[PDB]
Amino acid sequence: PTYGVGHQPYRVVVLSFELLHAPATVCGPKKSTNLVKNKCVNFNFNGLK
Amino acid sequence: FVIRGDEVRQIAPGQTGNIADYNYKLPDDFTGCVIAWNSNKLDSKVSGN
Repeated sequence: PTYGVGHQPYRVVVLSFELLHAPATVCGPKKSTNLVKNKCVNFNFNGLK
Repeated sequence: FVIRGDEVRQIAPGQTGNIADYNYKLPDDFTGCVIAWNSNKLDSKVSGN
Protein backbone atom coordinates (compact mmCIF):
# COMPACT_ATOMS: atom_id res chain seq x y z
CA PRO A 1 0.00 0.00 0.00
CA THR A 2 2.92 2.39 0.61
CA TYR A 3 4.28 1.93 -2.91
CA GLY A 4 4.04 4.74 -5.42
CA VAL A 5 1.22 4.97 -7.93
CA GLY A 6 3.69 3.88 -10.60
CA HIS A 7 4.34 0.50 -8.98
CA GLN A 8 0.76 -0.21 -7.85
CA PRO A 9 -0.75 -3.37 -9.36
CA TYR A 10 -3.09 -3.07 -12.33
CA ARG A 11 -5.55 -5.60 -13.74
CA VAL A 12 -5.46 -5.81 -17.55
CA VAL A 13 -7.99 -7.58 -19.78
CA VAL A 14 -7.28 -7.80 -23.51
CA LEU A 15 -10.06 -8.62 -25.98
CA SER A 16 -9.30 -10.00 -29.44
CA PHE A 17 -12.11 -9.88 -31.99
CA GLU A 18 -12.09 -11.56 -35.41
CA LEU A 19 -13.85 -9.21 -37.83
CA LEU A 20 -13.35 -11.50 -40.84
CA HIS A 21 -17.02 -12.41 -40.11
CA ALA A 22 -17.01 -15.88 -41.66
CA PRO A 23 -19.60 -17.67 -39.43
CA ALA A 24 -20.59 -14.69 -37.26
CA THR A 25 -21.70 -15.98 -33.85
CA VAL A 26 -21.28 -13.21 -31.26
CA CYS A 27 -23.53 -10.63 -32.92
CA GLY A 28 -24.39 -7.76 -30.60
CA PRO A 29 -27.73 -6.48 -29.38
CA LYS A 30 -30.28 -5.44 -32.06
CA LYS A 31 -33.62 -6.45 -33.64
CA SER A 32 -34.52 -8.24 -36.88
CA THR A 33 -37.23 -7.17 -39.38
CA ASN A 34 -38.70 -9.37 -42.14
CA LEU A 35 -37.16 -10.07 -45.61
CA VAL A 36 -38.66 -8.62 -48.83
CA LYS A 37 -37.59 -9.68 -52.31
CA ASN A 38 -37.57 -8.00 -55.73
CA LYS A 39 -37.46 -4.51 -54.22
CA CYS A 40 -34.57 -2.04 -53.96
CA VAL A 41 -34.24 -1.76 -50.16
CA ASN A 42 -31.63 -1.10 -47.48
CA PHE A 43 -30.38 -4.46 -46.20
CA ASN A 44 -28.23 -5.02 -43.12
CA PHE A 45 -27.24 -8.69 -43.33
CA ASN A 46 -24.86 -9.48 -40.45
CA GLY A 47 -23.77 -5.86 -39.99
CA LEU A 48 -23.10 -5.20 -43.69
CA LYS A 49 -24.57 -2.00 -45.07
CA PHE B 1 25.84 5.67 1.43
CA VAL B 2 25.16 3.07 4.13
CA ILE B 3 21.95 2.66 6.15
CA ARG B 4 20.05 -0.05 8.06
CA GLY B 5 17.30 -2.31 6.72
CA ASP B 6 13.96 -0.47 6.86
CA GLU B 7 15.46 2.71 5.44
CA VAL B 8 16.07 1.08 2.07
CA ARG B 9 12.27 1.02 1.90
CA GLN B 10 12.31 4.57 3.28
CA ILE B 11 14.48 5.59 0.29
CA ALA B 12 11.71 5.10 -2.34
CA PRO B 13 10.38 8.32 -3.96
CA GLY B 14 7.49 10.01 -2.18
CA GLN B 15 7.75 7.89 0.97
CA THR B 16 8.53 9.91 4.09
CA GLY B 17 10.92 8.86 6.84
CA ASN B 18 13.17 10.62 9.30
CA ILE B 19 16.36 9.45 7.59
CA ALA B 20 14.73 9.84 4.17
CA ASP B 21 13.40 13.37 4.65
CA TYR B 22 16.31 14.65 6.74
CA ASN B 23 19.12 13.21 4.60
CA TYR B 24 18.47 12.28 0.98
CA LYS B 25 14.84 12.88 -0.06
CA LEU B 26 14.57 11.66 -3.67
CA PRO B 27 12.37 14.03 -5.70
CA ASP B 28 8.88 13.24 -6.93
CA ASP B 29 9.86 13.04 -10.61
CA PHE B 30 12.76 10.60 -10.75
CA THR B 31 14.44 8.95 -13.74
CA GLY B 32 17.05 6.63 -12.26
CA CYS B 33 17.29 3.73 -9.83
CA VAL B 34 19.11 2.28 -6.86
CA ILE B 35 21.30 -0.66 -5.81
CA ALA B 36 21.36 -2.33 -2.40
CA TRP B 37 22.86 -5.41 -0.78
CA ASN B 38 23.81 -6.85 2.59
CA SER B 39 27.12 -5.59 3.96
CA ASN B 40 27.34 -7.31 7.35
CA LYS B 41 30.61 -9.00 6.38
CA LEU B 42 32.66 -5.82 5.89
CA ASP B 43 30.72 -3.23 7.92
CA SER B 44 30.24 -4.86 11.33
CA LYS B 45 32.37 -4.42 14.45
CA VAL B 46 32.16 -6.69 17.49
CA SER B 47 32.46 -3.71 19.84
CA GLY B 48 30.36 -1.56 17.51
CA ASN B 49 31.14 0.63 14.52
